[PDB]
Amino acid sequence: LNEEERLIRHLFQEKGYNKELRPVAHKEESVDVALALTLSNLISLKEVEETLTTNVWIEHGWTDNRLKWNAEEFGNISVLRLPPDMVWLPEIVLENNNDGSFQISYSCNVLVYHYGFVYWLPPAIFRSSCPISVTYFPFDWQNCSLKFSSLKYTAKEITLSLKQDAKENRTYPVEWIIIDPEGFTENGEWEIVHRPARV
Amino acid sequence: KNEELRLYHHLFNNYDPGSRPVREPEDTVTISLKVTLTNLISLNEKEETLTTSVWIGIDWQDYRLNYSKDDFGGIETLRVPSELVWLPEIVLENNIDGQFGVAYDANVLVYEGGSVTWLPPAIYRSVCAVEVTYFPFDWQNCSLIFRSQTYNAEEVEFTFAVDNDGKTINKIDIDTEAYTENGEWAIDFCPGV
Amino acid sequence: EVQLQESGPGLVQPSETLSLTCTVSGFSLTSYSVSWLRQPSGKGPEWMGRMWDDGGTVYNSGLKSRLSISRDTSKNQVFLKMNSLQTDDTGTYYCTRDERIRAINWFAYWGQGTLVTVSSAETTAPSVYPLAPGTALKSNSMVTLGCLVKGYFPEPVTVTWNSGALSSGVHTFPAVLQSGLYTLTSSVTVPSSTWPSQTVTCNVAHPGQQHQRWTRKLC
Amino acid sequence: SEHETRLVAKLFKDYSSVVRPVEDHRQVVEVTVGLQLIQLINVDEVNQIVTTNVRLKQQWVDYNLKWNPDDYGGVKKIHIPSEKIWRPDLVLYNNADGDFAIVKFTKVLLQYTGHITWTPPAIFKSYCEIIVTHFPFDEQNCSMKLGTWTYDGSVVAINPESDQPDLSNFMESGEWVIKESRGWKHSVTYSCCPDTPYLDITYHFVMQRLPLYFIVNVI
Amino acid sequence: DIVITQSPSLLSASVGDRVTLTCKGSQNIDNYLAWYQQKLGEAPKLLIYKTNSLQTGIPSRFSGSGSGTDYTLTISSLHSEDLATYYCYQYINGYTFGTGTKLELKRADAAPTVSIFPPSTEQLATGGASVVCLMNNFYPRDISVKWKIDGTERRDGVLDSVTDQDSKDSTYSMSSTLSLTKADYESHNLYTCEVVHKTSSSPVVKSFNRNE
Amino acid sequence: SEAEGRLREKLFSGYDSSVRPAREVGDRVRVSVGLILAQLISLNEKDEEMSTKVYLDLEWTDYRLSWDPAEHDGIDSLRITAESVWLPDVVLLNNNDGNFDVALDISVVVSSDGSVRWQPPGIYRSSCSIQVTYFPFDWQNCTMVFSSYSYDSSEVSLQTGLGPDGQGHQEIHIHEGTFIENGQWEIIHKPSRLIQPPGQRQEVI
Ligand SMILES: *[C@@H]1O[C@H](CO)[C@@H](O[C@@H]2O[C@H](CO)[C@@H](O[C@@H]3O[C@H](CO[C@H]4O[C@H](CO)[C@@H](O)[C@H](O[C@H]5O[C@H](CO)[C@@H](O)[C@H](O)[C@@H]5O)[C@@H]4O)[C@@H](O)[C@H](O[C@H]4O[C@H](CO)[C@@H](O)[C@H](O)[C@@H]4O)[C@@H]3O)[C@H](O)[C@H]2NC(C)=O)[C@H](O)[C@H]1NC(C)=O
Ligand SMILES: *[C@@H]1O[C@H](CO)[C@@H](O[C@@H]2O[C@H](CO)[C@@H](O[C@@H]3O[C@H](CO[C@H]4O[C@H](CO)[C@@H](O)[C@H](O)[C@@H]4O)[C@@H](O)[C@H](O)[C@@H]3O)[C@H](O)[C@H]2NC(C)=O)[C@H](O)[C@H]1NC(C)=O
Ligand SMILES: *[C@@H]1O[C@H](CO)[C@@H](O[C@@H]2O[C@H](CO)[C@@H](O)[C@H](O)[C@H]2NC(C)=O)[C@H](O)[C@H]1NC(C)=O
Ligand SMILES: *[C@@H]1O[C@H](CO)[C@@H](O)[C@H](O)[C@H]1NC(C)=O
Ligand SMILES: CC(=O)OCC[N+](C)(C)C
Repeated sequence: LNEEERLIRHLFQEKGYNKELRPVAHKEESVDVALALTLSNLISLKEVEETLTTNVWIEHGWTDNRLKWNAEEFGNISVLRLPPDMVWLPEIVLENNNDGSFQISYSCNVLVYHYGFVYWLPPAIFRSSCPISVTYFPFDWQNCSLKFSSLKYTAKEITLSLKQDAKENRTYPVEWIIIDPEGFTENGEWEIVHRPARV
Repeated sequence: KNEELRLYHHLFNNYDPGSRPVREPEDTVTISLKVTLTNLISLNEKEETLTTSVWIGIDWQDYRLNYSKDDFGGIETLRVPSELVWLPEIVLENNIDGQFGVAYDANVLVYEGGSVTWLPPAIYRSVCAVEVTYFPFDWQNCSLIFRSQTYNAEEVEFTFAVDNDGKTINKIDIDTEAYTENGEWAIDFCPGV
Repeated sequence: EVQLQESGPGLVQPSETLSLTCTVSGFSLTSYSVSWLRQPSGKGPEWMGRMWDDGGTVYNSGLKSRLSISRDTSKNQVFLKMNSLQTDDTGTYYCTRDERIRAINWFAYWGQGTLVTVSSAETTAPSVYPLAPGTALKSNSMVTLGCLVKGYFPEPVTVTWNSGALSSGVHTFPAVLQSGLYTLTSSVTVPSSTWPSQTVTCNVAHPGQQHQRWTRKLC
Repeated sequence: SEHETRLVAKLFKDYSSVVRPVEDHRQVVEVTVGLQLIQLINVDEVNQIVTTNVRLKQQWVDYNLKWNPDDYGGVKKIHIPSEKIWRPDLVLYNNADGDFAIVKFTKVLLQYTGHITWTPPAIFKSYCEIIVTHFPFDEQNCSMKLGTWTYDGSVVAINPESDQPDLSNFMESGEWVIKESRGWKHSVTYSCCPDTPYLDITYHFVMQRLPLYFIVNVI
Repeated sequence: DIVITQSPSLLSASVGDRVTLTCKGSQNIDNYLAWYQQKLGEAPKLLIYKTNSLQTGIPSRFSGSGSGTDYTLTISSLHSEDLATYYCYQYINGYTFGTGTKLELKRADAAPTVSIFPPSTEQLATGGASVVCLMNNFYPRDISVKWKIDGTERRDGVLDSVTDQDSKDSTYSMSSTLSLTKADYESHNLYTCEVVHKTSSSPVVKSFNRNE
Repeated sequence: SEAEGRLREKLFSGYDSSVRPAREVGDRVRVSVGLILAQLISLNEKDEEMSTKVYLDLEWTDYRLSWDPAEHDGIDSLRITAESVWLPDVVLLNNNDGNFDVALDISVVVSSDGSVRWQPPGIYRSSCSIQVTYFPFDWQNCTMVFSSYSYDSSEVSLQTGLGPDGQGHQEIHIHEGTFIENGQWEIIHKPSRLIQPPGQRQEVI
């Protein structure tokens, strides 16, 4: 008997999980969702269409206490991979998209950890609207942005926050776009000078 | 009551479109293929894409869909959505835009005696290497490759359709009531192998 | 709880059709598959076929033409019918309830099995010859003497010594088939002085035609 | 005439496409990945995007999809929709403007041993660093980094089918000649997931431009 | 299909002993091996499936092990209830059964009680002339019988059988017969039965000349 | 969140999203149509087509979705996936590419009194008669015609969205603090008008 199947049956069939309900004890409570963006490749910046196309990995993270389990009771399973359709999602979309592609491109598996944390790192190609300052072209610099928000939920329902990371046992917010040297490809035209993030 | 409903329920209440219409696994399904070219839409040499509109006449015997008109009030043909019957899944192998299948899921016609006929229309864009050596007086040997996407030669077997005179149509069929001549490319030969 | 019981004819003529009925108790045929196995005499068991829970059937490729399997879910019965019988079909037939894990099946419960013998020989009365030593090579208090039963058909045959006076000192070797008929031997241990004086007699009975004989010691 | 339907029903009665197809969760799913390149559709230098028609053969043993052929009249292979079974989530890391994962869910071939072969077609629009120095006599080295997105190397291991991509069905392009091809398996650690290295197979193709057209029309 | 062989064909062990029956296939069985116990006159009972999954209600002394093409069934302590025939079978590719391992309780060696009987007068009257040789209460079952007529060995018409272990002493009993016609019987005068058994370096011989 | 699930199950027990929420057979459904322009994406003279990114503001009363909050733990409003409730099939009649419907079916907001509010995002490419004369000093007067595709004026009554104070602010709403200003075109006037039928349908332009 595979322990993963028993764990999934316990979490979803036995517990009666409802993906349409927010993970809160009371309706007045908001779900804290932490977001990070790992830029894998700046595909292009088309000034004529005023469209920035970027390959990104969107790190969603939130706590869903309905998906907690004791690892020792299920064969030491510490992480479980589930279709995103099975679990409740914060439904975060690129607000400033240029083509109507609000949602992520690929619905990869969500990673759920035994302590209830639900983790999601889908890849997406986004074509956001980036107005172009042609003043100093060709020596110009462009201040593009990607604005992520939920449309199915509001500040009363979901609280957005930046990803926190830890060094020397001290936590700090990740207030910048993540660049991973293994996954990042240097674009041939554009050098990233700053890459901040703001809530 | 409508006799077509009785016929449909009789045929399809215990029918599985997943499995082939063979009594034993080692039997081959013989398919009669008849590609009817409606028009040569275009030949883009720059993209090396031949675009054509065709009707894919596919005929086969499905013993599970066998019926006699005497038992169902004289019905000689039943139109059924193609999703309900088993299909050989014939696709254009040498396409270039990724559209392997047909453009419209037309109904299949289940004739009496178990013969199933499908004649869907499809627009196909296919790879045709262009020899520009003798342009503009050139001729092009474009090719269309049809095969089952799923089954090998020991599961599904193709044969050419047979004309009313008994001659095999080992070529692309052209119907005078449907064929529209292309104003740029004339068609000289269309043999099938 | 779970029980299966095979029933059918113990003797069948060659080229006739064998029919076997597996009665079922403790479970419903709509949820458990019932397979048929046979064990030919002197060989290991072999799988003959299966009646699926969904009512379908599957047969051994070597026996597909000769076999038919059916079921009655109201009576909880599974029927096996086999034609073109031959001598090689002699053996013990079992019906088994099959367990499953996904698509894999294995035999979980067995029936007690029915012995089926395929032979044309008609029922025949046994001959009972006495056995006596050809030389007085011994005179101990424990000497073995016996009786030979030959020609009878079909099994079983029973042998006793002086009816209830046989005691535990009796051996009954298994019967052997020769020329289409059975042969059996039996022996008893008796004092060397007792068997020439006491009327030690082997009593043989054959239920095939309710035959009975008694043969005393002769030398 | 109904055994394949019975088999398909038995296999998927309680099959879960979410869990990995291993007997024990501590085991690693071994997936064999073979890229077959059918046609080099386009090499867009100005957008630095290479569009290729591929068949992404993936082979793995699904522990739960075994069956015994004798139970189903000797059926040794079946074709089933890929949406019903568990599949490796192979993602093209260097996707430029296409789909990350496979979207054409063709049928997979399942064998009685549990071996699944899936050969979905795809049009990969991968990113490639176009070197402009030696243009129009340039050789381009374009790669396809394919790997399981969510499963790490200790959970699902992908292995190349052969040291080189399958070019047996490759339609010869009129502008680029594949001078070399090779596939290398790598394990790398990403900042997302420091405790688990992730496996990928990077196929690479050294393609040489045919300069004749550019010689005539430009040079 | 995967051919299966068992070892030993016959195994002797005393009550309480650990026993390990071995089952070997011609191909990888992939742990899809099961063991079942069959007793004379009783319905076979499944012991183990998937090579180690104990059947519900089976005593815990039964355990299974194995991989690839070699598998074993272990009884940690042989009880008197466990004297039976054990079959391994495979259900991953067709259904194939082993020849079976018959397990008997170990017994002290004993020489057979050998006797010989010529065809009686009644048999000769009916034309039957089968000679018979008996070997009562011997162990182990390893035994051989030879018929010699006028000193020359004979094999035609010889048939024999051996009983199972006696429930009280576990010794075997064997009978052998030599069917002959009255003419063939009268053509010779000396008859002897030679019994070879492990308890002696020389065979035990019994003989007779002419009718008793 | 037990009370929310229970209330949702109560509301959708026996509900049918295909049937419009007319109480009596003659009752009309009044739908207030407002428009918020998020970005004037482009204007193309060659295709005579204006591409805009908008948020609709559709508001109506569905009597079937009313409830008393005091019996349901004080829940005074609910967010429900749009596919599960009845929606007016308001479409852009003058679209140029065949995309009548909205770009994303986000959840609607249902008030306890049965008021349903829906603000779906839409990417629209409407046909716009280009004033070719005064190029490049020309000004263009583009129109977006929203109407129910199926229901007649006797079944769904369209209305122009009111202002936040209830004023007849018949204008395209533009949040100047977040509106994505177009680099080539300046919006001067942005009114809205309800057009009455000449089986006929009302329109909001
Ligand atoms: C075109 O461009 C592509 C990429 O876009 C080029 O592909 C690269 O080709 C080279 C060879 O030309 C490859 O190098 C080989 O890689 C394999 C696999 O190595 C992996 O697995 C090993 C097994 O554990 C592991 O040791 C390796 O670790 C390496 O990396 C880490 C960190 O980066 C480092 O710490 C290690 O020291 C290693 O360097 C890695 O995970 C490897 O087996 C090969 O070794 C052979 O060659 C070396 C000497 O070159 C020799 O020492 C060995 O004994 C053995 O003979 C070799 O390293 C490289 O992996 C390919 N990369 C990709 C991304 O595909 C391609 O070459 C270009 N072609 C052109 C320009 O013509
Ligand atoms: C139009 O295009 C068609 C497709 O390209 C052409 O048909 C093909 O033409 C080539 C010409 O080289 C033939 O190739 C030759 O075939 C023969 C026959 O052998 C065949 O059988 C063996 C055994 O199965 C197999 O190995 C071969 O590949 C062939 O299938 C060989 O002897 C030669 O060596 C060589 O391969 C193709 O066979 C032929 N195919 C078909 C389906 O017709 C066609 O000729 C073109 N016509 C014009 C007018 O340009
Ligand atoms: C298909 O069905 C028809 C109709 O039943 C079969 O044709 C015959 O139909 C009559 C009905 O009057 C039956 O009595 C015959 O047994 C049928 N068979 C033959 C051979 O005459 C027909 O056989 C079926 N099969 C095919 C392949 O057409
Ligand atoms: C889980 O891991 C612990 C050690 O961390 C080990 O002792 C225990 O037996 C394991 N349990 C299971 C069910 O694998
Ligand atoms: C867990 C997960 O989704 O990882 C995806 C990112 N990757 C493959 C680069 C590590």
